[PDB]
Amino acid sequence: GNIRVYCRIRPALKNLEDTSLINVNEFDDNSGVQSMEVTVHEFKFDKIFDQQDTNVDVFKEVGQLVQSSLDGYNVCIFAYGQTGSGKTFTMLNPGDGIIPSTISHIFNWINKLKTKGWDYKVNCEFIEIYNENIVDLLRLKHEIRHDQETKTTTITNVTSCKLESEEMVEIILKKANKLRSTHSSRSHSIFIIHLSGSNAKTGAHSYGTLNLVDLAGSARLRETQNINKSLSCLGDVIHALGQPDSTKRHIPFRNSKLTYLLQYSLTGDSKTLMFVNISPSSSHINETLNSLRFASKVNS
Amino acid sequence: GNIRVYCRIRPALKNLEDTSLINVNEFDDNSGVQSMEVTVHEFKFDKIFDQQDTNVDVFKEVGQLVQSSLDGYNVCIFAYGQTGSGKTFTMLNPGDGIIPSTISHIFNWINKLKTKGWDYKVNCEFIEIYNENIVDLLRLKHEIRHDQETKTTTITNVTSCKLESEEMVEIILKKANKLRSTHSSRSHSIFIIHLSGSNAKTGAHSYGTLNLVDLAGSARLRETQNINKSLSCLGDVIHALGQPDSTKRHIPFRNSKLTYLLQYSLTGDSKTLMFVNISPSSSHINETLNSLRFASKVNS
Ligand SMILES: Nc1ncnc2c1ncn2[C@@H]1O[C@H](COP(=O)(O)OP(=O)(O)O)[C@@H](O)[C@H]1O
Ligand SMILES: Nc1ncnc2c1ncn2[C@@H]1O[C@H](COP(=O)(O)OP(=O)(O)O)[C@@H](O)[C@H]1O
Ligand SMILES: [Mg+2]
Ligand SMILES: [Mg+2]
Repeated sequence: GNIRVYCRIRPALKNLEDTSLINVNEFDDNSGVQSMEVTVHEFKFDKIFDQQDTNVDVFKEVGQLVQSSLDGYNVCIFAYGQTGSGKTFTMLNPGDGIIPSTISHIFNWINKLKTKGWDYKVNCEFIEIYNENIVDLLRLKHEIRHDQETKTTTITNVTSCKLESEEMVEIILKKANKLRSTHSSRSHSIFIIHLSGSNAKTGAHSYGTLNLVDLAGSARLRETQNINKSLSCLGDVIHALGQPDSTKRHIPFRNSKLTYLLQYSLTGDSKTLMFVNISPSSSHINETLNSLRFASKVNS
Repeated sequence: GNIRVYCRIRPALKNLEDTSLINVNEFDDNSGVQSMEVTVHEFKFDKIFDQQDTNVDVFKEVGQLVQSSLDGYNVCIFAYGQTGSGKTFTMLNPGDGIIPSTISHIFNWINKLKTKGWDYKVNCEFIEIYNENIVDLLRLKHEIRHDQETKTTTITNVTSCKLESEEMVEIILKKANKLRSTHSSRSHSIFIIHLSGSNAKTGAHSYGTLNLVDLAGSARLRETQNINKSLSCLGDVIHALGQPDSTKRHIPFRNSKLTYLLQYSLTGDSKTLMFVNISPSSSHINETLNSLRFASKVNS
């Protein structure tokens, strides 16, 4: 049930961006942290990624927990931060992004698990939380329907694609990126993978979920009060969960369609990862401090 | 593993159609049959339906076996016969058709089963076999993939919709009819319902399938040699199955993408129903004799 938070700077661009006050301190693998100072403000996520680090680098860290799902664990990955800061890239960049890398890492792990009596079934769903209203990105009423027993969570009338072939993954993925690149800015996209694997050998029925979330523009209709509502809620929910006496603390899971949606892949034995995508361009140090300040506090 | 065949006349129309040589003999519930003579040729399905009988009438007979799926049984329903003879009506006529009536009858049976500790899960798929090439009517590679163990049968990359709400059934159904009414003539549409219901009480895991098939125009590209290929194959497969020493007889299930597709919901403990939709218009007595002759022989 561990929470981790990583910062993630990206390289400047040609539209805007200059210099850099974003001093990324060297990763201190003793305290296990990794500070960084903006100008001077201090922050220290669970590992920082400067523009130099690539998706592969980023996923090599993550890959670790994401394979837990195959262990029936649940996982949440969040790409938070002002718009244009990279959230969709980190998540869906073709071949590279966390989602593409997850379906792969997971895929490979299974092929190699089959050989161990095991065997897995995989289906997923892609939806989006725009204005607290779930939309089915893979295709009405879509209400989060929980199962207090299995601790599962469905969503009514939501397309759930069987990730059977890589051709599918290809389509879905392709489609997912055409969708979140350049709306996608003012919403929360969510890729959900359901690892359901039996195993004749030990009959160890195993189920687990991964929720790869691309939060909406934390940047500074009235979906605006909304985005700040969800994002802030998530903040409070993560925080509250990453709190010592929290098992006994009252978390407002239902105070937002998102958190409520992933409340099960957010509790008990769950894995949550917050990615604070920030830009190095001094022309965003204002909205950047905010992002680093979101995580910094949320991670306690 | 019983096979039944019903004829099904429909009322004439304004485009064509006159009189009637289609003498429908009275249902003889002793021999259990029901002859009928065309002019004089004799035929005797498992019950005939003249234009007077409605979808409700037709389904009240069928409804019987279709509830078997809830008993883990598998079912196949075929609407065969020259084009314009009613196949799509019998199957998808709004609210009335066999498919709409099945999702209902099944739906009601479950609500009433839940109350008996039971509980069911339902998903379906709608695809079409046009030119031996499976198309996903609910949305690449679609290969029939069998499971010699569970006796199940998937179809790669094929959309499988969770029949969760009646809103969905509504959409799917609506969409299904826009699709097969006035192409749909030169193909085989197939609605597949998967009744998967556990039950905490007796933990009796139960799975069953229903395949509601709208065969292509048996009427008299080169999809033509194809349609005659599939239809004829199905003929031979039904026949061969409805044969005494058939358990020991070699059935060419794979000699057609359709039969091969439903080979499991066609054998062992399966329920197959053939519907020979014919017109009363003397202006089709030629292509009609053929239909009645298809069933007549196939049913032995
Ligand atoms: N890690 C990265 N490496 C290279 N370019 C990046 C990276 N992250 C973001 N970008 C670029 O920044 C721009 C913003 O894209 P996007 O990921 O959608 O940002 P955001 O999701 O924050 O709005 C894109 O042109 C993208 O290619
Ligand atoms: N049982 C029936 N009652 C009333 N009309 C029918 C019936 N069966 C078919 N029809 C009519 O016949 C026409 C042919 O429709 P369709 O069912 O698609 O036939 P087919 O599937 O054989 O091509 C339609 O206009 C339909 O409404
Ligand atoms: Mg974006
Ligand atoms: Mg038709």
